[PDB]
Amino acid sequence: PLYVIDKPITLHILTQLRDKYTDQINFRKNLVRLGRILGYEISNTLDYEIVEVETPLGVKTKGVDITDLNNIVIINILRAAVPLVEGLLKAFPKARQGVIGASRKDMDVYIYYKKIPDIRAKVDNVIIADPMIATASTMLKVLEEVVKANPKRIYIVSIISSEYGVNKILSKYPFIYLFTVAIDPELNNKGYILPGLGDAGDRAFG
Amino acid sequence: PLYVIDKPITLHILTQLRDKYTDQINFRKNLVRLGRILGYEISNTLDYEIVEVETPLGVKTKGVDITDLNNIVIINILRAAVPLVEGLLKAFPKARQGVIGASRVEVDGKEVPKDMDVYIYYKKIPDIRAKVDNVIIADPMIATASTMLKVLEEVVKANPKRIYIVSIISSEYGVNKILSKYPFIYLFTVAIDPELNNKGYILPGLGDAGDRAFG
Amino acid sequence: PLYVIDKPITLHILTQLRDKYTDQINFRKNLVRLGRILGYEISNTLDYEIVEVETPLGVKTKGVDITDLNNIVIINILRAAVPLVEGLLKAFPKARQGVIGASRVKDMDVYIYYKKIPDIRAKVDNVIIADPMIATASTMLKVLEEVVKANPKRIYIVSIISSEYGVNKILSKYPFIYLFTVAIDPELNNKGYILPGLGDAGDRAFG
Amino acid sequence: PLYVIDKPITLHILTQLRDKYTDQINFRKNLVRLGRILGYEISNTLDYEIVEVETPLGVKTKGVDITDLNNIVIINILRAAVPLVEGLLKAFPKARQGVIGASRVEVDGKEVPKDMDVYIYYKKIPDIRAKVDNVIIADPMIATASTMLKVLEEVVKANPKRIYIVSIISSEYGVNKILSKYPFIYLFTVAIDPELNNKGYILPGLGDAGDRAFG
Ligand SMILES: Nc1nc2c(ncn2[C@@H]2O[C@H](COP(=O)(O)OP(=O)(O)OP(=O)(O)O)[C@@H](O)[C@H]2O)c(=O)[nH]1
Ligand SMILES: Nc1nc2c(ncn2[C@@H]2O[C@H](COP(=O)(O)OP(=O)(O)OP(=O)(O)O)[C@@H](O)[C@H]2O)c(=O)[nH]1
Ligand SMILES: Nc1nc2c(ncn2[C@@H]2O[C@H](COP(=O)(O)OP(=O)(O)OP(=O)(O)O)[C@@H](O)[C@H]2O)c(=O)[nH]1
Ligand SMILES: Nc1nc2c(ncn2[C@@H]2O[C@H](COP(=O)(O)OP(=O)(O)OP(=O)(O)O)[C@@H](O)[C@H]2O)c(=O)[nH]1
Ligand SMILES: O=P(O)(O)OC[C@H]1O[C@H](OP(=O)(O)OP(=O)(O)O)[C@H](O)[C@@H]1O
Ligand SMILES: O=P(O)(O)OC[C@H]1O[C@H](OP(=O)(O)OP(=O)(O)O)[C@H](O)[C@@H]1O
Ligand SMILES: O=P(O)(O)OC[C@H]1O[C@H](O)[C@H](O)[C@@H]1O
Ligand SMILES: O=P(O)(O)OC[C@H]1O[C@H](O)[C@H](O)[C@@H]1O
Ligand SMILES: O=P(O)(O)OC[C@H]1O[C@H](O)[C@H](O)[C@@H]1O
Ligand SMILES: [Mg+2]
Ligand SMILES: [Mg+2]
Ligand SMILES: [Mg+2]
Ligand SMILES: [Mg+2]
Repeated sequence: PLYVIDKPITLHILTQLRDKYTDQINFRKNLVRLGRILGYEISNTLDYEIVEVETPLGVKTKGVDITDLNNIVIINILRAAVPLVEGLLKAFPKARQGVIGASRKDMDVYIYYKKIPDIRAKVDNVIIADPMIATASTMLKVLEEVVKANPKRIYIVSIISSEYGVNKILSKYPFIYLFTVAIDPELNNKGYILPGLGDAGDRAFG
Repeated sequence: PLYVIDKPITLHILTQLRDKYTDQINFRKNLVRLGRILGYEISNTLDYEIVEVETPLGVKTKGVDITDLNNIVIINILRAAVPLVEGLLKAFPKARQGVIGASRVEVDGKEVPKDMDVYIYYKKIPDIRAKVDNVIIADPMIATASTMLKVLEEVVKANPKRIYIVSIISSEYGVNKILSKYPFIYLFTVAIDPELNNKGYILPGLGDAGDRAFG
Repeated sequence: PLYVIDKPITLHILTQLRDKYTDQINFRKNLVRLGRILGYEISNTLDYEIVEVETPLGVKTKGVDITDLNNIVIINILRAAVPLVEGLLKAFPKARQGVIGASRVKDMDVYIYYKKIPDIRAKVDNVIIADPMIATASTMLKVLEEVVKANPKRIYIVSIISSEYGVNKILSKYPFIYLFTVAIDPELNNKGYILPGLGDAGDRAFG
Repeated sequence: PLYVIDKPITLHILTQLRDKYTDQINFRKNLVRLGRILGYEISNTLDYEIVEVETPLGVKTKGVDITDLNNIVIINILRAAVPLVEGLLKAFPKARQGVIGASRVEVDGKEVPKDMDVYIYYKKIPDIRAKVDNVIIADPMIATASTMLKVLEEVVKANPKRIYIVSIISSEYGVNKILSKYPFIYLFTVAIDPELNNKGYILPGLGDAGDRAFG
């Protein structure tokens, strides 16, 4: 399923990200802000069980507990992802982290580095983060690795994704929960997202 | 209008708050967490205009600018509200802050107090701009609304563009008691507990947020 | 004893606070920043016992545990103090907070408007009284007059700037107190403001 | 020069880090806490300039401005450092983040490792303005300093104004192996553990910071 989070709050931040006038401090900071907000969206979709707690005045009342918050494995795709993940962790403190290294349309992408914790089959909720999904190659390559682990669920957290990508990804993995703030219409020749926001990695790491 | 924010995330934190076993650190911390989350919600209700920015790649594109984020006066109802306001400020760093030291009078009686001797022992509110500012009144719990209504009497006078109320728990009695006397108010809350008890406390409730968070 | 924290880092932030060009966001934010920084300074002065812990290679070694971090009772001198206490809480999360509103009415003394201080454990709690500006030290002394009655294990005072008049009037009446501050300004006018200071902290912070 | 930051506050956090029973969250969180604390310590050694600002009181006063907070490049030695750098950034927001991915060529019981082979699987480092930038290399642990020296190998031909090393724990062997070759480096650390074992692990140490933090 596709989850486009276009509420005023996120669209407001996205705007500042897109604005070529926002410096690296504010750019990185907004990536963090969206990561936490984005993690709160993902939070509401997770499996939870009904519990009972007694209150100070000695009365019992039903409550909620998002159990799966203990079963999260965030996958950091090297670079631009670091800041976004820094937001996600605000919503998934108990999550373990994996990092991946890969690099280059349609051209195949190769994985050159990868240290991922052990994904508990049928239990874990893997969250693969990367601010931008253009052609969707990077993402799909990481996916191969992830599906092998047979996780309970797989989420993809991005800021902007091209239509080409969303469809590319959801067409081969309809069971994947793809979250994003905006879906931009095109990819020029260089494989860039338009309007997009330029190069996230560069705008944040500086 | 009434805004009950009962998404799994907030209901999850509320549970923690209600849990008598939840210690002081965690109690105070969840009040902050909800304040932040509630500010974000309140943020999506604010007036915004569409602007048009230019991306590094040279093109223009429509965006969003919540202009009213520059126009926010938060009212921190002294004590319990401090952790909650800390939360809100994460969503409204351009907000001015008024502090009101209200204090309720205890009354052990037969029924449930309708209104109580609520006198304000403190009140330093910054200048509110008529027909422009969005005043946000914060207080973790609204029981009989005594306190709340008492403050609204002060804020109203300054005719703000609109008034919000941010609470974690609110009794049915109160919600109605406020939306009746001030119908065009934006009341946000995570849960609406059925009834108030013999001593004006909310049931089930989460205990005395004031004591729980400051000790 | 007097603890003047004038390291480059704090003097750097103070400068921004003093600067008339620093807005409500940045002013309030630096009060928070200094609050946690001074909190760490107070931390280094607290009681702590030596403990033993086993490291991941099954090797036991000595370490440190500032348990007194469990016995903190911070007091808000209403308004300007809130942002300051916010940062201190970053260093004393387990602290119980106290709120207290006062006001004036040459060195005109004071009257207590509001006062809610949690129960202080005699010879156990480390009470920390927060208030960014200590001018004629009256507000401060009036609050002390109550805290001292509770015989806490210790008493700290956390401020950003304080006048020499104040530092001396406070440390002369209660010598055992730990007064922390970033700067000690020279004078104060006929009105009672600290010069050059930074203006009305409460107004610069709250707007 | 060597800067051992062993004040009660940092020794208190280190203890928690060493405590094998310190769960992942708390472990990661303390790495952040120390990163920020250690940064404020570094800020205190940076070149500063006296300035003059204006109080609203119309009056004027001399002040401090560590102008060098604009000339900082942090190199996040990959994995272990993420939490550590995450806090240094709390002290150096105007810093550019360089990122090197180092991986040690393990070895098993033999004798005690004197220097190990390092495999570079990633490198994105901004341009270091010669005679201008203060480069800060971060890595929780320094065992044989193999990794460290490997990185210094590049950060040095760039002649930065100054080079800092931020670590939580470093072995005697390492501190000496680094400062003997790069006498003028500013090496910051909370503790200097005595010996290393046959696998090159610090003792007593605190385990594998990367494994503890990334789980
Ligand atoms: N047990 C424990 N958990 C912690 C601690 N600090 C942070 N956490 C958890 O990590 C999450 C994110 O922590 P931070 O990076 O400090 O983020 P934050 O901006 O303070 O977010 P909030 O804590 O929600 O206000 C929190 O929501 C907590 O659930 C700590 O000292 N102990
Ligand atoms: N201009 C400016 N604004 C700041 C600064 N620090 C914080 N703010 C603003 O104040 C809000 C809340 O700041 P913090 O208390 O640091 O909150 P936070 O936990 O860091 O959360 P974030 O919103 O993710 O940064 C931010 O969303 C900013 O809009 C600062 O140094 N400069
Ligand atoms: N048990 C527990 N302790 C917490 C939690 N969040 C914060 N704390 C404690 O409170 C302190 C400060 O918390 P915050 O208000 O989030 O401050 P912060 O800006 O995140 O600062 P640091 O956590 O030190 O990085 C931490 O150092 C913790 O000791 C939490 O979720 N659980
Ligand atoms: N311009 C701008 N600067 C910011 C903002 N938020 C943070 N900063 C800067 O980034 C630094 C660290 O910010 P954060 O990562 O949020 O750190 P923090 O946990 O909030 O800690 P504090 O800065 O003490 O509040 C600060 O020293 C600020 O100079 C923001 O919204 N705008
Ligand atoms: O809707 P109402 O019936 O007026 O009650 C709500 C208020 O009462 C409690 O404060 P209290 O006066 O007990 O002060 P404290 O929280 O600072 O102890 C509570 O924290 C609210 O502030
Ligand atoms: O001082 P040295 O003897 O060179 O060894 C110490 C290094 O080992 C760890 O990284 P590691 O290569 O194990 O990678 P990881 O921490 O990312 O898992 C640590 O982060 C240091 O970089
Ligand atoms: O493979 P694509 O989806 O086309 O592009 C993905 C990468 O390109 C950008 O650097 C993103 O941040 C990812 O790292
Ligand atoms: O009593 P003084 O030390 O002269 O002045 C103290 C108060 O004046 C300022 O508002 C400070 O913030 C304190 O609240
Ligand atoms: O696998 P690595 O991270 O390279 O080495 C792991 C060990 O190194 C650390 O000192 C701890 O003792 C760990 O056991
Ligand atoms: Mg926190
Ligand atoms: Mg109250
Ligand atoms: Mg490592
Ligand atoms: Mg911040």
